[PDB]
Amino acid sequence: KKDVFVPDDKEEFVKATILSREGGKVTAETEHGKTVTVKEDQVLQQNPPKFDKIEDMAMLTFLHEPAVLYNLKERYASWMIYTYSGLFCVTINPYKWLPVYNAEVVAAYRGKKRSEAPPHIFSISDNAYQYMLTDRENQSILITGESGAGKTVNTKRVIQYFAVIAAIGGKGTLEDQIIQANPALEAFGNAKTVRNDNSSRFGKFIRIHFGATGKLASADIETYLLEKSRVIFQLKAERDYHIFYQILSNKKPELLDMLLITNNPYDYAFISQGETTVASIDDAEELMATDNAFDVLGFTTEEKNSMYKLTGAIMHFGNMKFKLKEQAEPDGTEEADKSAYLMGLNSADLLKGLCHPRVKVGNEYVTKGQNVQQVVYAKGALAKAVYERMFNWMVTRINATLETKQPRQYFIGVLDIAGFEIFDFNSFEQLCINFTNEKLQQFFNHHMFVLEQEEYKKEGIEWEFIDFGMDLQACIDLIEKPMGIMSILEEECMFPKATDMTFKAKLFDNHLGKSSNFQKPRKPEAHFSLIHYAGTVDYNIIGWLQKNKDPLNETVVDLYKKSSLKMLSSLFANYAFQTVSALHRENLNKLMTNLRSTHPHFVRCIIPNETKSPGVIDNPLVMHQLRCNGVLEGIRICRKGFPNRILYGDFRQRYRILNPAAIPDIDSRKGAEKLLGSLDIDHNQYKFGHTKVFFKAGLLGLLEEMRDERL
Ligand SMILES: Nc1ncnc2c1ncn2[C@@H]1O[C@H](COP(=O)(O)OP(=O)(O)O)[C@@H](O)[C@H]1O
Ligand SMILES: CC(C)n1c(=O)cc(N[C@@H](C)c2ccccc2)[nH]c1=O
Ligand code: BEF
Ligand SMILES: [Mg+2]
Repeated sequence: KKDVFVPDDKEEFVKATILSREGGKVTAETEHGKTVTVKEDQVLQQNPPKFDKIEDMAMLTFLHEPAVLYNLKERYASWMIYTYSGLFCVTINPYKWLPVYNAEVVAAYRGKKRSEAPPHIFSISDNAYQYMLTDRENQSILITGESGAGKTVNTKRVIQYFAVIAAIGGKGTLEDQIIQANPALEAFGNAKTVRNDNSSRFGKFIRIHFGATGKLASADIETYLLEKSRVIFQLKAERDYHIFYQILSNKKPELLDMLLITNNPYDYAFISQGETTVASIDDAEELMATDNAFDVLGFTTEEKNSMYKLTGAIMHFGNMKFKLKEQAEPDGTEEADKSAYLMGLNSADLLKGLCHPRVKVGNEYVTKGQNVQQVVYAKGALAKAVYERMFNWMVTRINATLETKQPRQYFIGVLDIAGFEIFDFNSFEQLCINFTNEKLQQFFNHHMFVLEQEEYKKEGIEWEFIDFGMDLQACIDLIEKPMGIMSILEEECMFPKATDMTFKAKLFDNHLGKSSNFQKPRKPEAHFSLIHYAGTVDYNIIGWLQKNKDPLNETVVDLYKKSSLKMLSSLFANYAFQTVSALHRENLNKLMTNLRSTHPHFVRCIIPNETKSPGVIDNPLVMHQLRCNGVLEGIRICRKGFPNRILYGDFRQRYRILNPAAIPDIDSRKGAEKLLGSLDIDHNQYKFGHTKVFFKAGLLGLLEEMRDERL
């Protein structure tokens, strides 16, 4: 009828009222008072007022782009930040504290079925918990979104839910320790970028282990590729890792005296290239939270002091000056003395190793010369290696405490990756980050559209394959397959004559005008652009070969191994071959095969605007996120297909109480048929497969309401 949506240049779609029709064209008055003429096929129907702010968009009469965008916008305007989209959930960043995560709320969500409670991260957490115990299988909570969308907040809320549930049924309980793992990792692995004041600069997969009846038993954390480069480098509107500024806050004066540092971040080259303060962050308060987290995780005084000392030694390492008399020599030794003292090394030995590294000639050696540029590069590389290895030690140390030896049967794994991002300058680390996001989107596409339809086919369910246009194989292959971007980088690696420009020429010769997703770029200079699922990203390739090989001055690595500071010697103990991109690809492939053995639960976080503004929706930004995430198609397959299915044996066991008189039937399929036929249900909402009974969206929920009533 008259109530419609029409396309708009600024807001994507607006509400309108049809005034007239003629020659395949429609004349309509918009909500913003504009009288518009558009083609008939561009006109989409508004859902009835009874579907306003609906909790599950799979139940809408009209399913289209503005129906979804407006339903989400209307819910958001009422601070209802979660919405169901078929079997998965969508969430929109509120950018403000809401009273939706308290203990009375966690208690009320316990054991609630999806429909009898509003959409929430606690209900996603609870539903995964109910499938885990009923099916006896591992679960995964996969939280997607761009940098700043709310992945980390939603991850911390999943952890909070299970720890508070366990609280009802080192220097703290397991529950208290799982909660403290995030503050500790965040001080060292998170930082202020343009898109997020607390950007996660590493990915993580947290496994929460449970016993047979659901008691919280243990936890483990796996982290992925930390952005090492931030330790020594910052762009204009960004900060180094939180920890540097947390220490400098002077909230612990003993720390400043122990690290031989001043209170000013601008006195330290490595950490003051961009911004040093953030309005939303109290670094003094954050230092306390970090220090307390180490205590709760049972770190010793010696373990905490060593992490502090190494952080402080990295600060002094950046202040080491070199000059000429092409051979470099130290331009002072004060900063070198401070570093060596904190690192349990000899100052004069360290400077000698930096200016004159050795090249191995069998069981003999030849001294190599270093210009100032070579020394400052090597000094930067060592600082990054100390930091990343210290970060890895901390993860290992947290895992030792989280390991209880209490009984385990299943887990719920929560994945919180570094989000898709676009800066003014995008380097190797942005490619690594964006590639992970593309892979995570393809895992969603494969589960929702490929495996789903293949399941119907192998089960003998009458089905016509639907091409949903959700397939990222072309861009993924461009980055990861042989002769792709990383394969070319890896091959240009271990070529003594290779340079950034030979690497660039090989990229261009193989893919420019040949690979659809590879383009020439358009403000800092860029070398190539990549058409990712979430946008076109301009990449600068300077330093990628050195970043991928990751060479270290092995003369000073040897000194690290002989350090009187136990932590430093342990960090470089096993030091000895794979490139960082080859290891990243390997770890990513391993993650994806492991996730395939779990029941996934997708949570799609959406950033509402670019200005951290609470309650304001940037319509093209929100629509773009919904489009590249496959939200509409994900809902279509839930409406069109059979989202629920149960093995005949499990079906007759669980739903016999619904009508025991109907099955007083040896064969479970015969049993399932007669049981279902005897019930007051639409006998078209279910289909019989070879091994499972398939259900239309909503029938499982109804069967479950009916069972909860008989119990
Ligand atoms: N559901 C939420 N409730 C309140 N604030 C939130 C929520 N989600 C995100 N935020 C805010 O947005 C910021 C960025 O979110 P975050 O989880 O760090 O993003 P991501 O990990 O996806 O990059 C947070 O620091 C917080 O201020
Ligand atoms: C999402 C889907 C493939 N699915 C189901 O559609 C039903 C499952 N099991 C039944 C037995 C169940 C009923 C009520 C609560 C938990 C599990 N498992 C499933 O994984
Ligand atoms: F910046 Be968020 F951690 F993706
Ligand atoms: Mg994060």
